[PDB]
Amino acid sequence: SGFRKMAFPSGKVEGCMVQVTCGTTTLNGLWLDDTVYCPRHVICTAEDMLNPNYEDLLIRKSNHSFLVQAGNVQLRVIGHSMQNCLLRLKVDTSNPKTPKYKFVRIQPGQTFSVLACYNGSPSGVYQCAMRPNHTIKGSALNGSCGSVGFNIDYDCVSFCYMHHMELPTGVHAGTDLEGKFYGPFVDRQTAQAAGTDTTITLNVLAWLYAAVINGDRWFLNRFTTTLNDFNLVAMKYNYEPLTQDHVDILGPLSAQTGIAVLDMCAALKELLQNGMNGRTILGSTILEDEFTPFDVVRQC
Amino acid sequence: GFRKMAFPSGKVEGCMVQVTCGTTTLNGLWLDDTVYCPRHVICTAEDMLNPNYEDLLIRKSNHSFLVQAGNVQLRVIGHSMQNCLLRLKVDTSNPKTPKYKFVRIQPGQTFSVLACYNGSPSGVYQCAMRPNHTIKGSALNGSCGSVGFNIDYDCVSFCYMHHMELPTGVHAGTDLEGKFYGPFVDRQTAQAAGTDTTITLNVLAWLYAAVINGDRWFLNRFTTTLNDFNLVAMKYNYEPLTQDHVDILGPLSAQTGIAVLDMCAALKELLQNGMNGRTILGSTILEDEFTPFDVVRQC
Repeated sequence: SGFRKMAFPSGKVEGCMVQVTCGTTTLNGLWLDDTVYCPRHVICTAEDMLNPNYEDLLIRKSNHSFLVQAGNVQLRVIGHSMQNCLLRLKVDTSNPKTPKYKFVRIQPGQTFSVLACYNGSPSGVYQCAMRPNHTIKGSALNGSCGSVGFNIDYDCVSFCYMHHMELPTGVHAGTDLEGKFYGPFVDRQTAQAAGTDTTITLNVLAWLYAAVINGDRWFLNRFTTTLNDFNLVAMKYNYEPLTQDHVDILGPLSAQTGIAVLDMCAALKELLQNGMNGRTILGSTILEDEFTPFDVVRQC
Repeated sequence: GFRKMAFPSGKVEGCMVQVTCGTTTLNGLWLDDTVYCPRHVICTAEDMLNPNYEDLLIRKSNHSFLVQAGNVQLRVIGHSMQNCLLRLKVDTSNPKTPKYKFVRIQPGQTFSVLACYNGSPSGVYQCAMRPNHTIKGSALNGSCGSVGFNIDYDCVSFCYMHHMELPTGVHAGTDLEGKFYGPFVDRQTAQAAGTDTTITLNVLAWLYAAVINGDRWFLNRFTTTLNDFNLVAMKYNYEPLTQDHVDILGPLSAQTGIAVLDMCAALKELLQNGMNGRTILGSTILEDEFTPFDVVRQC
């Protein structure tokens, strides 16, 4: 493609990955300073996940009930507390590879990088968006419990995600770095359904501007639509409503190109009605919605 | 699986430097005491029309190149030229040098690229070497000197460095030896590129990936020959499937329980009739940037 969906360089996070073992269960952990962050469902067995009373089970454990390991180096755990759906493990050694960090809660439609980690060891990095239905798309390895989502601003890593659950159909449900879930999910193996997932209009529009800056112009027209007219057609083709709050955000990209939001909205309208019809936008034959206006400006 | 993910770039990030010569500044690969970069930095905008690298380099001293790692600027104490690359010896061995190898990959194979803007690592993505020996992208999707690599345990296998942006929007590069992929040359001119076919081998691997993940609505009871398949493939711009290709998918074929040639008859139908608006692994369009090796790695 002419526009690559780029993850952040995973270096500053690679050095923060460990494995957390409790009984037979083993998953990834985030080692920052003298604390290891991991999903709380680690203390549960395959049987315990059916209906887990965590406080009831966690009390049956002690510091030594936890195998934390950074590569070959073994970490002595000297305390444990529970914060929502996270396990907070206090360790005897502080992490010398700790980057300048922050904990954030991203909005649906916002993007980040996920470092998929296989039993403490990192395996790969990809870029994604928090879908409107509060889920992350994925597979067997895409989200291995404890694998984290992050943005890197200059030298500051802002952790926003942690994989916790895999839904029925390769859909991943997780938590922020406070243990608070994203959307209406819970950490227990029962029947969980995803909501009506929609296409993030704001990001698609940004991508069309990204398109324009790279010379691609064939989709642009003379017609000019109203905001209300657009939302009608948007909802028809399963697109997220465009709010007035959204058009303010496209301002910078609009200025950059001299193409008003609504005029670009009359272009998207025709693209929804008619499609590419043999043609391409930035190498793609489909309309990408995983590029936030921030990502575009940053990468252009 | 679903996501086209790249290898973690931590080991590679610490190998990136910038190299300034004259008015140009690009990305460079710092391994041990050497630095590798596109030899064309020494050229001006005009020089690139008909460059003479021998003549241009001869009146360049060691001072002409300015190499800095993050902030700490390296002193360049020697400059040779290997093919289309610049080999600048610096006064220091990279303290962050990983176990590494140089390799030259076949067209249709995959690797991670670390895009960089003047030494600073920007982003990371996964891509495949197109059959016409190119890589698609924008301006920042691989600013020159950016490196392509794979990771096998302790070792980093470097395979690509960006050199040229072509008219069409595609990119040409070399192996970390200095030899271009395809019929491309490091001078600013028109460049006849080969037809960009669809990687049959990769589409098939990706269809096996779907089966493994419980996505099998595109299977049929129909059959085909390798010969009958390619006449449909050639028509829809898919490059011919070879016996060699059929052998590589053997392991996947066992595992999945579906024979290679049947999976071709499964593909044959999807190429002819479209997808009816359905999804294979959440995708509406067939993917071809996943090798058989990639599929097995991510399961």
